[PDB]
Amino acid sequence: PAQSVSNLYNEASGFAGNGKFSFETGITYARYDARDRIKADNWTLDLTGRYNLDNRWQFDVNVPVVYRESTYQSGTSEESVSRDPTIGDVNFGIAYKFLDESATMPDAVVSVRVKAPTGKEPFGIKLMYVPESLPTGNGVWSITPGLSMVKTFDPAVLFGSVSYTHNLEDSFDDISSDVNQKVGGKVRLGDSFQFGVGVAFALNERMSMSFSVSDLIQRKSKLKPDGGGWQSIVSSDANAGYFNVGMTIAASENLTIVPNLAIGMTDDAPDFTFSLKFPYYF
Amino acid sequence: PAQSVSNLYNEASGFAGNGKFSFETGITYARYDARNLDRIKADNWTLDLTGRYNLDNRWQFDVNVPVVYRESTYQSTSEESVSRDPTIGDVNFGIAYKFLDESATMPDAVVSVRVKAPTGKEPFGIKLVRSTANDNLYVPESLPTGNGVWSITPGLSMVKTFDPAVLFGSVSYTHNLEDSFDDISSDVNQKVGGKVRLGDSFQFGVGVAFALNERMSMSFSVSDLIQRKSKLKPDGGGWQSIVSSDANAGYFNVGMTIAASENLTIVPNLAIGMTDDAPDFTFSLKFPYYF
Amino acid sequence: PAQSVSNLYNEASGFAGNGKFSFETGITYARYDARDRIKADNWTLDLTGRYNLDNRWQFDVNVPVVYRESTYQSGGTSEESVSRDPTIGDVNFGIAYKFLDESATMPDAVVSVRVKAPTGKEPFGIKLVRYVPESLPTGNGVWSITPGLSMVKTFDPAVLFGSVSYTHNLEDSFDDISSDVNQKVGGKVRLGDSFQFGVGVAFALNERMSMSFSVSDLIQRKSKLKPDGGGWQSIVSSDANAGYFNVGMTIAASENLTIVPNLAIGMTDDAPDFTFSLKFPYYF
Ligand SMILES: CCCCCCCCCCCC[N+](C)(C)[O-]
Ligand SMILES: CCCCCCCCCCCC[N+](C)(C)[O-]
Repeated sequence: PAQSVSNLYNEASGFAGNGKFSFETGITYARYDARDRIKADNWTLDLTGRYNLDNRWQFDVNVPVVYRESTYQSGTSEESVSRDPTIGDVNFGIAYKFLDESATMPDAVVSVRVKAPTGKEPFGIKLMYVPESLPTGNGVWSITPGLSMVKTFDPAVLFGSVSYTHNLEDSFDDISSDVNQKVGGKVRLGDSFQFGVGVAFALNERMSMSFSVSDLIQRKSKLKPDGGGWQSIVSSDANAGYFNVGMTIAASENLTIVPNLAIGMTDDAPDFTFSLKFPYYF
Repeated sequence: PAQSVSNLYNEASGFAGNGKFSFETGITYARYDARNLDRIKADNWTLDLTGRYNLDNRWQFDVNVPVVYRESTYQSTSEESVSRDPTIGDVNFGIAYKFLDESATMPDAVVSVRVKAPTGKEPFGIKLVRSTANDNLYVPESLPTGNGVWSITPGLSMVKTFDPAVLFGSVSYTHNLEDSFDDISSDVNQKVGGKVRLGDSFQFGVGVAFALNERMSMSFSVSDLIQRKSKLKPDGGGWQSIVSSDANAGYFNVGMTIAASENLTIVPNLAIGMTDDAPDFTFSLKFPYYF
Repeated sequence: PAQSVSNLYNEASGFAGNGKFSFETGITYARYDARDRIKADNWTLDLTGRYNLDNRWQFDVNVPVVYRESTYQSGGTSEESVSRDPTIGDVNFGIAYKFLDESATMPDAVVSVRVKAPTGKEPFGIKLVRYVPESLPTGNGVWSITPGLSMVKTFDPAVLFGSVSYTHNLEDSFDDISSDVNQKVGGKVRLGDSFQFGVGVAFALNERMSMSFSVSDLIQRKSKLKPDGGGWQSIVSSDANAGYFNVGMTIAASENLTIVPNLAIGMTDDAPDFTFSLKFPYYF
């Protein structure tokens, strides 16, 4: 099977099939904005290991490193806060390919992914103007099952995916933004679901190009301060649309370059995200 | 023959030169986010029911009924929401005439007009009810479903093949008719009758498309609609225009056409809003069944 | 050959091979809808002359003509409009040199310089009245020099391309650097410098037509003022980030004439919401 074809499937399905072991290195820049104003610049380095078994099972571990740099403007006045390279919410996932593509069926793949609360929690960080530090994960355990369907209708390859996320309830020693007090509390982050569709083409032996779209929807998040009852956090629910354009480029027989632009379609998504990924196959 | 070519043309022109009678079902989602009041989020679902009759690749007649479902959140801090369970929208109908057949030097041209009737729930006389939590947060008592008036919209389409790429374009404009109402205030304490005149508007856009294979097509296109501002005239006052009622709504579109079985087509389309007067995005799926 | 390939290269690289003299007329419409709401509609007619010397050197001069309409609404609602009838902008000119020719392993490489004179109406003199300006500028008021670089390369049927440049602005000075009607302050200005890059991909659809997808960013550093008083100062929100996503075509109308439609979608708040353009290079 051509090289371009193998890589279109790997990018689309999340399943690195032709091969056994792989280490992926990702670099990603994203950019946010607002009215006061508020610029932000996020760099993330992804490190990923993957073990693929017979092209039927797959296991992966993932470690993000996060450098961040924000600006809060309000007055005449402008002020920065930043965050030198730290982890990261660490996560692993398992995947099973249950249908292999035939003339009637597609390539179907079910998966699970568990994310641990290893980064710097937002809750308990203190403060017009301005935070003491920037977080690097959400502070909670989460578990996300999902599904990928992929199929070739020569020369198109259509693909899609759906997934939902459950966050587990968790408690914090401090829950207050106010520098003076220290209140502790429980948190139920709202569940969420995600989906996307797209089309791709093998342009030649080594290159492929992809168009796609996805939307993420985040249910409302509730809080329990010590003493009081439950209550929902206003403005906490979200809708983050993305339109994506992408390529795939075979460098060696084992190296691939994967560039991707992702244009935020709503306010809840960053303005744009350029990304760059380098899977290596031993 | 075609049949991706044929599907592609029906989409680009708005003219099913193919068969005779057909019936299109459409579902469409659209997200809004805006910014007294601080932000207003909105989820809009629409089911379209459309019947059309094509005649000899020369005339076409069409009827459309939208069913509308909307949900809207009003933030100030605190927050409240409001709904509209499936009611009908502005029913409308359309005539079109193919005045140029495509050739080695001329395109497919199609002149047409579309008339729209105020069957939906209008926005005039819907009251702002202050809650009940934020104390200077005003929230509408119900949500509208059409714009309360009649309108006529003539328009034109041009389509030409330059193998393998099919260019296309279109222009139209909407004249709205003046109407009167028992109540046009949104104050719960007062009732003020009046007449209203919505701003007329014009739309245009261009695109390209391709037959990827015997059964699929893909397209890219762009558009802009521009709207003159609207006016109200209480009794017995004079016409006053309303600031911010003017608009410019630009859209960028990716779409496909997929032939499921000769009778059925599936037509997915993403429209990305480029301006604040357009919704942020709009997915849609349409299912023309050909009898 | 083909013409589709040639037109496509001229568009990615900014460098017309395959001709001697040429004249380009371009028309651009841009839409701003910002934050108080400053809504604005700009058109620009661009007139450009071009001389390529043996597919090696090239000299261009460009004259922009600029029409504007802005509209400001109350806040600290009622609208008020301002406009600026056709008026010459920031005349510029550039030289270019192709240092690598495309082979089985080499890209097509062009190095270049663009010099921009301050021939348009400067922003600094202009006065606020009431809270709205009594006119609109047509350029930025300073000299600037801009070296650039570009690469293009076929990997059949894909043509990959990319480019990068920076702009250095030259410190200047003005009789009036204020906008308060009741005050006339002299001073000296350093417009912040900037770094532009973008990348992209393009395909020949047939012997006449090409299609293009690309993206680019512009990063601008902060501007500074020195009043007569008086030492240097940062203007607080003068820095910028303007990102863009582009879809385009080239159509071969005839042997001499290409039509170039381009849509550019603003992705950040420091960019027009959108921009349409048509260009008509004519090759004598
Ligand atoms: C970034 C917004 C959320 C995108 C949602 C995409 C669905 C995730 C499905 C998991 C399967 C893996 N893969 C690569 C197809 O995404
Ligand atoms: C400012 C430069 C403008 C270009 C000058 C106009 C030249 C007119 C000649 C038109 C050519 C017609 N033709 C090819 C049939 O000869």
